[PDB]
Amino acid sequence: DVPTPYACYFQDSATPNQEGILELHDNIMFYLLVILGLVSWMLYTIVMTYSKNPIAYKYIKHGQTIEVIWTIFPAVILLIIAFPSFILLYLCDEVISPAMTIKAIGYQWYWKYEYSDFINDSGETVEFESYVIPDELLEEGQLRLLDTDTSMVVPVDTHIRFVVTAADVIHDFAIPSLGIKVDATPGRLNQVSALIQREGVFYGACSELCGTGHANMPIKIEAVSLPKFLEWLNEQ
Amino acid sequence: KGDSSFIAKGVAAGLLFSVGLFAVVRMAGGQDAKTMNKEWQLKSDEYLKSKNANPWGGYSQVQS
Amino acid sequence: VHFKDGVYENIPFKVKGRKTPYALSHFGFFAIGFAVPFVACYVQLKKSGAF
Amino acid sequence: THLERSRHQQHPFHMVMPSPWPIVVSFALLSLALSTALTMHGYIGNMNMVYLALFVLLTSSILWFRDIVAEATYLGDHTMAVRKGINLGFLMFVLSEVLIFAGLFWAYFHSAMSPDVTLGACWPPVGIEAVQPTELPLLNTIILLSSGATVTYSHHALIAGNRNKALSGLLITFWLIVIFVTCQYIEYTNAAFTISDGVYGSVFYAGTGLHFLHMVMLAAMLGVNYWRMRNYHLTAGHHVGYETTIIYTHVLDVIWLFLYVVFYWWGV
Amino acid sequence: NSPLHTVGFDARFPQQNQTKHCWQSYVDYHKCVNMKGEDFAPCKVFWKTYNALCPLDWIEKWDDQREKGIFAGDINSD
Amino acid sequence: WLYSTNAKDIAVLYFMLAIFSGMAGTAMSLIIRLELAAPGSQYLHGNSQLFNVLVVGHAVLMIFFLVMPALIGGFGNYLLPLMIGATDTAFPRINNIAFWVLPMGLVCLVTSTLVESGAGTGWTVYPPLSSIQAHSGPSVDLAIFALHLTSISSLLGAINFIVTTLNMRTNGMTMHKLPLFVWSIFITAFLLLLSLPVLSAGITMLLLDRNFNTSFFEVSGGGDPILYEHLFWFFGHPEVYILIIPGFGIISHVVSTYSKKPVFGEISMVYAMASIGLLGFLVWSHHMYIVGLDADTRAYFTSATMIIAIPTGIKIFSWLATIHGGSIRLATPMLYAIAFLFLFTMGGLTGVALANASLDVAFHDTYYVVGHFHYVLSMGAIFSLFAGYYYWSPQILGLNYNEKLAQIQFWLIFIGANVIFFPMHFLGINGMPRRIPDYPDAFAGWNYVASIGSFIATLSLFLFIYILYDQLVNGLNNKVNNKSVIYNKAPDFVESNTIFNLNTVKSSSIEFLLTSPPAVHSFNTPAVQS
Amino acid sequence: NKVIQLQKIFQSSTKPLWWRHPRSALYLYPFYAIFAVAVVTPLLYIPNAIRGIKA
Amino acid sequence: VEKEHAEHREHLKHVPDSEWPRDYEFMNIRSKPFFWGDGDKTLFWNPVVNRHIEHDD
Ligand code: HEA
Ligand code: HEA
Ligand SMILES: CCCCCCCCCCC(=O)OC[C@H](COP(=O)(O)OC[C@H](O)COP(=O)(O)OC[C@@H](COC(=O)CC)OC(=O)CCC)OC(=O)CCCCCCCC
Ligand code: CUA
Ligand SMILES: [Cu+2]
Repeated sequence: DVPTPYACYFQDSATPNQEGILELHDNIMFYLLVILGLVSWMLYTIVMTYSKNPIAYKYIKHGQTIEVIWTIFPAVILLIIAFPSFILLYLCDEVISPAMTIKAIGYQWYWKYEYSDFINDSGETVEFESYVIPDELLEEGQLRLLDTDTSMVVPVDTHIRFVVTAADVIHDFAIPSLGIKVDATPGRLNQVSALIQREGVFYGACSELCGTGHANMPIKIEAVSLPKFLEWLNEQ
Repeated sequence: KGDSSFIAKGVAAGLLFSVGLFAVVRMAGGQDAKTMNKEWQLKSDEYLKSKNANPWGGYSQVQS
Repeated sequence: VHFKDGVYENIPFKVKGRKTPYALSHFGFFAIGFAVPFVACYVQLKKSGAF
Repeated sequence: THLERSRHQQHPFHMVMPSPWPIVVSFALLSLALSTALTMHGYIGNMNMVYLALFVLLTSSILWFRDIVAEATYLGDHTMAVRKGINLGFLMFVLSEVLIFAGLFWAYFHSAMSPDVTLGACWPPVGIEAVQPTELPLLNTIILLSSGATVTYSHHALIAGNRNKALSGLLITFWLIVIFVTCQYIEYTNAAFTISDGVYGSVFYAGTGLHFLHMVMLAAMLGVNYWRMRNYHLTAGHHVGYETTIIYTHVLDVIWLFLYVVFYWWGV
Repeated sequence: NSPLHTVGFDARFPQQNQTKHCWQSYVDYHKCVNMKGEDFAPCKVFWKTYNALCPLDWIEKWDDQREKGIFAGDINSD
Repeated sequence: WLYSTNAKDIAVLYFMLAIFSGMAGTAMSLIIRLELAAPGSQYLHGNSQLFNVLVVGHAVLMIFFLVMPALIGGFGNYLLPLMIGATDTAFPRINNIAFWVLPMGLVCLVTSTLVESGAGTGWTVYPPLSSIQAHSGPSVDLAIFALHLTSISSLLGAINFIVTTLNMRTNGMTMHKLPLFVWSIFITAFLLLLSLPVLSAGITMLLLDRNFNTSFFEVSGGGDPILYEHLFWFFGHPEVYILIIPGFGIISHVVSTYSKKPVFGEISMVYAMASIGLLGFLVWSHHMYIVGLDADTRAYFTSATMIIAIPTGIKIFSWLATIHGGSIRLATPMLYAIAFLFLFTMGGLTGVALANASLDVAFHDTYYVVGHFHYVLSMGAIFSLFAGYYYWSPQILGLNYNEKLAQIQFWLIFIGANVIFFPMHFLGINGMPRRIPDYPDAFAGWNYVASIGSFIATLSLFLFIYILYDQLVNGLNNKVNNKSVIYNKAPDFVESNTIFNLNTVKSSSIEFLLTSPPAVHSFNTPAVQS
Repeated sequence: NKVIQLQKIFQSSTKPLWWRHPRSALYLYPFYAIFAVAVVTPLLYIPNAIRGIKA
Repeated sequence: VEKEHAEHREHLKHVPDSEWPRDYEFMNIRSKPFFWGDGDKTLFWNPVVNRHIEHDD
């Protein structure tokens, strides 16, 4: 979607794959505030209450009854927190029953989608690039370095399946509102399967560095309805 | 005895000489982006309101 | 340094007894180290059109 | 007595005079690395500054080594612990140079353990023909198994005290290694695939490539182990310049056997 | 209602890297057109697969390496 | 003198270069953060080159020319001769090439920018970005050689430390009784040995794929660029567990000196300190979760790099146990070592959030990573480098450092670099990518907050130069007036003042029993322990 | 043969150890000739390598 | 078995009798050609196995 100035949280979840991340980023940070709540307290009871202790208790070294306690204590939260971290890995490769195959190939300064599934009646793939609009050709009201000229349409409530690669320098494919992030290796290709559940445009960014034009590569993607998408596919 | 205040008067006079030195390098700065001056930011909101970008949350995009 | 473990004689500086004041030769070692990216921002802009 | 004890060193560990070959080798490693990156991009015209950089570096090693043998046999702070210092300082060093092979073995298990798409589905691919292990590469394993049975046939023979087996037993091992350079010069002159022959052409002249770049220094290590034993430098109770040569070769049986099983046997 | 159709799970390549899925379906189609040709409908399940999940420059590549006989894969089953 | 082989005078040359490379490594980060002050290229005119050159020009001066030669060279060549009981190092002639290749590692890097191209490859020098079809000139040719000169100095600079500790101790110094700063570097020396030859093949193969076109990494030929992502990062995660284990040695000495108490669980602190080093080998692709690994391979690493947080919890809770009972003397090394215990551990909680394969897929290459690894580099390896300089500066130089002026240098580092690196977690949780000269306009919020702070921290560093001037000129006139603190251990409650000057230094290490400065032969007799 | 002979010369020599060989006077002045050229000519071409002037 | 291969190299260096068999794309790569000469493959290479004839066609 769109980033917000002076924001501090995730972009809005438009994918159950993205919606799983927000319930795992908060499942982790609930067990990170007990540890930060302990250390910020156990360092204020020492600097304040024990800087005025002139007699140092210099005969407590081993502590066998507390040595074994804080070595199972990182072994009791991590055994708990991994079970919501295993249930997200094995349930984010769900490419069992897909519905659509779209491509995304980045040639170091743009992307190049093709809708090579031949549900379209013309029987040809629809390839189109995605260049960012420069500041000289900037229409007043467009987002700078976040709005391309040729966007990309995807239906809603559909089991899509991307294929992401490149023919040059590695640079990845990141939409934060959908939770999709794959490398676009030059020699090989990667897939993601992200069911979008709401109509609206998502803007993303390319994360991995490519060269001089790393800032000049957005990934614009809007979601329309399935009859409304087909009116675009029978045109182009 | 008169030294804990000299600590807190070097901290609070180091932040002032930091920010006061920041303005000299900004006034010797290049011309900023054209997409920030509160009116580009305004018309990029009903463009998002007509698309429902952030439904729950804020898509204000306004920071002149 | 091989011998003379004095006070200033484990450092290859010449702190006291210098002809010139030491703040010339001390800030002049650490500001010169500060001004090396500001000549990498000079001969790479002037070569590439900018100034 | 104590008056002579106040005229000597009281700790067994060695103290070295300030030598300037520390900054001589450092200036050579600058003019190695700087000049090998210029002639790849021009600015000179001729490829001989790298040949200069291989000459000033290697004569700086023997001038470093001339001061060390001046300390080894002519000044002598080599006690039991200092003898154990270098003998563990070199035995722990070759753990690093056996791990750099794992930076080259692991590329061979990166293009053959999982088949790729730019090449064929077989390793070695079509168009590329490999040499069977029932050929002249099998001579390369037996000539080191004979080397591994003559480096210890002359290890204890120097300690044994007779110079008929100690001197002559290292000349027959030295020419057993220069003859190993020339049979790894056949596959550098008669094999089909080259260094630029894709990924099979890359790692094959790297895993066996670095095994060829160590015999130029191993034969140069025998080049002083015969000169010093003829000029009576090495002894039969204290030998560091001879002991580092044997462990340079007794571990070489292990790495070449691991190099032979996957590059040739599993590599066809 | 649901007019869309594409290739399913393909359990022999279940990982994220689907490059051998793009490669072998180019192989299994062009091995079918030369050997055991009796119909096209079980032979176009490997044609409809490799049009999906494959870039256009790669199909231009695989039809150019095939043309000079420099196809690195086994193209001739016969 | 230039080529003296004394290990004392080499480590003062190490420290003389780690500030010169420091004031160059942070002047580049000044211009980097000046360009992220506002959208649109302000000071760089329109050049997105010389920004992937300055980022690699800054990130390698900080890693390989500041924190490597100070915590291993600047201290390890001064303290491991001294604390163990040696007279100097075991190999003192190669001790001088381990320093004098580092200015030659600088001429191989500053000239890598002045040439016509500029190595715009980033710190992780990736193969198709740095290939000869992408980067043409001799810029990246020198940037892969200055990384090789430091790879070879700090390799023989750790063979110098395995055959120093194993045989060159004193009489009663058994293998279970050593200072923890030595067990830091001796454990580190078994990671410097077993990760740098992995790196030296992972760079030379990129050299072969650039002017000898061998195609280890070239795509036309089947050479993966993804082999680089597991071969460089096999060096990379042990490398960042080498900038922190000597950082775990200095803090274990400071926090148990300025608290008059031995450290809690010393035998527990040496077994959980190699287990960080050993298990750090087995986790090296947590950086590359998104690069297309298997669903069980990522399932192994999301459980295996969380176990690095098992021995680090032991090495922190014991530092919260070694100061519980004892006194606290809040001087400047105690201020750094007590803010290290809060800002490094907050750089650990962001570690285990990034450690998951189920959560790195919304965080890779964002600014949430740069918020995480700067709480453990400029706050875990500068907070233990400032706590190591101030802890051994008047003992080694002989002159005290104006203690009332080193407290304001601590707070301008504490709150003047937390203001930079705390809002980075907010720009990255939205998804701002890295290494970019410009950004979408919604990321102008915190990038002006993090830009006001880089003048705060680099005004404290300008003050730290003046502390280095006050310490060398009239640093003798500091311990005769009330400017500094002289005795780092104040006497006990029932210890009379006239009996304290007989038994002054109640240290647990040899480092303070020596003279200030120590002699050119501080060990001419075999000392004895217990 | 020369091991005891050189040991009279090396021990109690009052010379730098890299000047303590009898066959060492000719080892240095040609070596200082190739050292006085191999550290300037890789660096004198650097202002030639800044203006694009290559070969 | 050396002599039966020493005579085998004399066949390929004599005549190809049509042309080369048009080697694959990974076997010959010449991105950034070599620097000590003009197009030399390595320090020493005989044309009995390293002919490298260009097939533009
Ligand atoms: C040792 C590691 C180290 C240290 C200390 C720092 C310190 C700093 N770094 Fe850097 N940085 C990196 C390592 C480090 N960095 C790396 C690896 C990258 C990623 C590059 C890449 O992957 O693209 C990076 C990237 C990076 C970015 C780009 C983010 C991205 O693209 O990924 C930015 C921009 O904000 C930045 C800023 C800073 C700042 C403001 C400091 C400030 O802390 C500096 C100012 C503070 C000081 C005043 C203290 C230090 C000064 C000294 C001289 C040390 C004192 C020691 C002695 C004198 C005893 N760093
Ligand atoms: C220099 C020091 C340093 C240290 C010590 C660490 C320590 C850790 N790092 Fe980090 N890391 C870097 C520096 C460092 N890192 C750098 C430079 C990068 C890459 C940036 C680049 O590529 O440019 C990086 C990258 C990096 C990534 C890659 C992200 C990405 O690029 O996509 C990940 C993810 O797994 C990670 C995780 C960790 C973890 C789990 C630890 C753990 O060791 C820390 C664990 C510590 C604790 C958790 C706190 C103390 C313990 C407790 C109080 C008790 C136990 C805790 C609980 C039970 C919760 N690091
Ligand atoms: C590339 C390298 C560049 C390096 C440049 C870095 C510059 C940093 C300089 C810092 C410095 O030198 O300060 C130390 C100096 C001596 O202190 P001391 O430790 O001997 O103890 C003094 C006694 O114990 C208490 O001193 P007292 O309390 O009596 O004086 C009050 C003093 C306190 O206020 C401040 O510190 C901020 C103004 O105010 C003044 O003097 C105002 C006079 C105009 O204290 C001073 O007197 C500072 C005066 C102001 C100097 C300019 C400040 C700019 C930010
Ligand atoms: Cu393409 Cu970054
Ligand atoms: Cu890591």
